Amino acid sequence: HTPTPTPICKSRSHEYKGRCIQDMDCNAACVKESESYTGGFCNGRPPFKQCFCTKPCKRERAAATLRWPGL
Repeated sequence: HTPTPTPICKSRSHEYKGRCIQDMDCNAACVKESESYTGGFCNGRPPFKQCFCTKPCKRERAAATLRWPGL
């Protein structure tokens, strides 16, 4: 159902993903860490916090949604 104007993907790194609670920082960390990722957010989960990066994936939606999904 057009979840976005473009295909967005997410991938975990191996440098700036251990101690971070600021999504803004985690974003610049990725875009600054590589050249393929154009974004990224930070999330705190066990055992320790982790950082996730985002990049301009391919395809469009590769799925559907339809109306009245349920309750």
